[PDB]
Amino acid sequence: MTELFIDGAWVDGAGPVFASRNPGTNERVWEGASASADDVERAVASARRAFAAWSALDLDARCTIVKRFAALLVERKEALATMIGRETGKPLWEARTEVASMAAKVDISITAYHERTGEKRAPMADGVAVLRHRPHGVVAVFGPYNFPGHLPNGHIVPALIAGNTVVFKPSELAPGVARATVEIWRDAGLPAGVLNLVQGEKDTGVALANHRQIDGLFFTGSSDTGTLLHKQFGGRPEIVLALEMGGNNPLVVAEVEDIDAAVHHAIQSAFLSAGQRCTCARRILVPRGAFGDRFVARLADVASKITASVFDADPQPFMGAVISARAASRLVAAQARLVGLGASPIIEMKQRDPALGFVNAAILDVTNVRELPDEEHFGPLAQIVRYTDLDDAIARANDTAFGLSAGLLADDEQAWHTFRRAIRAGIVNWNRPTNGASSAAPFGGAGRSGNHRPSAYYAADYCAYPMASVESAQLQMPASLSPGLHF
Amino acid sequence: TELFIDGAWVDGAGPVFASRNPGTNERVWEGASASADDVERAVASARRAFAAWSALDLDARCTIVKRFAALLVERKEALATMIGRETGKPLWEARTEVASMAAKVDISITAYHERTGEKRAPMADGVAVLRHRPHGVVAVFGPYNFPGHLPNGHIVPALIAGNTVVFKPSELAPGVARATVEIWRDAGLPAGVLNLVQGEKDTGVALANHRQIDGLFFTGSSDTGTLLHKQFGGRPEIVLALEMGGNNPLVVAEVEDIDAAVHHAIQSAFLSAGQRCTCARRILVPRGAFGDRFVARLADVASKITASVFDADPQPFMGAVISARAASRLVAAQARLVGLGASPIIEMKQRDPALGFVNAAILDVTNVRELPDEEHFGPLAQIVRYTDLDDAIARANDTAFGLSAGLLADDEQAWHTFRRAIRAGIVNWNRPTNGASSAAPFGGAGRSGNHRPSAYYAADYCAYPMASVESAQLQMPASLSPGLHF
Ligand SMILES: [Ca+2]
Ligand SMILES: [Ca+2]
Ligand SMILES: [Cl-]
Ligand SMILES: [Cl-]
Repeated sequence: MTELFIDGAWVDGAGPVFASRNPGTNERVWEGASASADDVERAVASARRAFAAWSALDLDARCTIVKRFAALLVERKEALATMIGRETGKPLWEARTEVASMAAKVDISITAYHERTGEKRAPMADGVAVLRHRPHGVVAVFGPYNFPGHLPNGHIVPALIAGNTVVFKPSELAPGVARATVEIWRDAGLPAGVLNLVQGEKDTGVALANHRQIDGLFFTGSSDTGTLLHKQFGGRPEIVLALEMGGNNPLVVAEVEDIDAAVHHAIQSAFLSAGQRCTCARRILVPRGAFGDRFVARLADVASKITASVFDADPQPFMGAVISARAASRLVAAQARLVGLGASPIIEMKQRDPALGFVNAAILDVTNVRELPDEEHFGPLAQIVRYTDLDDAIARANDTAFGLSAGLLADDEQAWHTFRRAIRAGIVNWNRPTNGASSAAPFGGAGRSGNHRPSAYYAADYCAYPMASVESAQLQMPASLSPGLHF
Repeated sequence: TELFIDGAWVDGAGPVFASRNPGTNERVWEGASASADDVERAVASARRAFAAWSALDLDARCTIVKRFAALLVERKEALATMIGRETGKPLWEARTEVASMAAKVDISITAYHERTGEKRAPMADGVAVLRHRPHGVVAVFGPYNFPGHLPNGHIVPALIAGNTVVFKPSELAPGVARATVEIWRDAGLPAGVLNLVQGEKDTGVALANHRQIDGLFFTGSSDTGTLLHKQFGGRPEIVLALEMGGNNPLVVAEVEDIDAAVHHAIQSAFLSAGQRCTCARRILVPRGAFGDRFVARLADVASKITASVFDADPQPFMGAVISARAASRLVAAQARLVGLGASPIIEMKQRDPALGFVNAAILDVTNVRELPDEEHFGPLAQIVRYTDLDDAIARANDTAFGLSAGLLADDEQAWHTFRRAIRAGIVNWNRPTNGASSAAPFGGAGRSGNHRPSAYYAADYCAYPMASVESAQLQMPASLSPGLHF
């Protein structure tokens, strides 16, 4: 079928055909022609044409549309959740929560727009000071596979509210989800050209990123890809880049009474979404000694009972297959590399079937690795690091160029204050999973995890620029003139 | 001893340089610059001081910056005098630059609380907490046009947030920077929190290439800022704030009060001898009788503008430009444009080849087929004659820059059309283009910035948000996610 959405219509792409496969069954989910360079040109040209009339609308007219989109997401939740499940492996129970996050994004983004990029007037001596915020123009949005609905929506909704038009390039691993999402935008009444969908693989991505008529590029993906993008835009400060990248996130465990609650939060942190959330814990730092040993044993016990199954299994699994058979193979390979370097498995990762994305929830003790690779997380291979005192835990925690999330499990509030003041990261929790977050707070990694353009609540900030005016309805001479002015 | 490192004045190891009053050519400041090793020591000192400074109570940091503001007001005449001597700026105007430096403080405190404050709110599983953290050591590169106010616009908010600073001033305004740093010292800034590396190109390169700075906050030309941007490509982890120049249009439309329009045009084009970042480079004036009368009145008044030494009695409207070389460069730019078919209305001359004095000049560029899109640096105002408001708007927007713009027009409808279409960060109606509220964001679009607006929004690049969910009581949830077995 027609798979590109350009200028208000589904059109056929000119580029090579590709497919997505359900990592749990290997059944094809989506298959279609990609967007060639010319298709991308048409998509951008369409966004550019539509921008004048979209940005010229009243704010409330744009808001009415995004709110309609939210209401349709709720109505069509099960179907969209099912597509996310089928295509990416994410369990149906979790997929539903992603859709709920997509809908909830709208009202939060309207509130953020008014808070961060609103409109204000104040008297001043020679007029009225007026602050407005204006959209940049055409923005490219690059989507990921881990939250193929929620994370692109976190760029798209604030971008649209502000009055930008959009060219959306979804991950090649979640084109079906993107199609289903664009369908709902269309039914919500979004005008022709305001959102354009270019499905594709690396060539489609490269063509969009290299286009000279885009005003911004909002990216969610790996630090390696994000960094290359950043390099590619060096010397073009006029393009706004928002790069939301990955991490090497630490979870520090210290003395707690409720050891099972700590284990629970560590399990959520390491293995929710099969370890594929940007904020998942890659390193779990646990003290040497008797308490630390009890924690590891209890963590291994519960983790060994983690069920990994097809997305619509009954009973529902905690996690699904990772995004692909290829990713599962890379994780196993990553474990073998670390074992090469002296790591010792607690729960060894195995890929159940080379054709599928199933790998078990795994725990690798990396304490004896001399120079621990500082590498981005992409699956449920938890690294245990044994430490001495809290100061040692903190130094280890911070031993990374990344800085997305971090957490502390501890009853001692004083350990929290020490930890939180020393740790360098954008999302930092106490006695919660590292993947816990307020939907109404900013979300931005430090170091290589970002480019100081936090998203979520602060997405507004990169979706519009301030335009400050002094307005004087009456033109008037000043009563007294600067020296040297003779009228 | 002209470098300020770890709370003391120390000798630089780099080559000696000097600043000169562009009005008389008399030397104003002279001293040894900071070598690569000197810059290393300054950064190390800022790094040493960071932990105790960031850990200090916000109220204690604010006390010190408010004392700085109070001392600026106390010592206004001396600091204004140094700005005037060194850069040519008339004393009357230099006084106002010091006033803006002082006003920056209370506004930056308010901005910190509003944009980078602290919030707490209930959540199902604990308390959502929003804090903001400083980056660490930040390099600040100063310009010559506002050699006190524009660096202060980075330094004040950076310090409030808890960053430490290494300040590299324009080599054309080292004395102003020394005088400012002496006031910071008297304000009680702790040792190492602010460090001063005076110098020329090599000093600036060593600081910008330092791998242990966390941010670089720059005010200067688009050419230099863009080269810095390129230098950081591939290093997204470093916060760059680039406040660059413009090719700012002022559109004139039908007004009854032609003299007021001319006044605002004069202020826009010639205040600070055209060297404000927000000064009008192009004045767009309609064809026809009204526009002809405006141009005639503009030329009549502009012809009587006086440029003189900073301390002249009577005071001049404007001074020399920053250097004899910059003066020479403006007259050459005029000749280039005349070669492309421009015609002088008031021709620019350089008074004396050893001095920075040029007159307030007006050049008709309407006949230039391909008008160069270049960043402004002096009092050479370009007249462009247009047809209707849509044509003025198209021409106004015909630039890769986007710092300021203005409309002079009685009709509110013309304003509505104008402001909805113009692409710029500072856009005024019936005011000079260098009109600004001190309490508003200040950031240019296109090549005029990198979407890190300063002034009120400087707070945003001086601290990063850290968002937390805190549950002081650790607990299992109500019901477990599926597939969890305890
Ligand atoms: Ca680091
Ligand atoms: Ca432009
Ligand atoms: Cl803190
Ligand atoms: Cl507007």
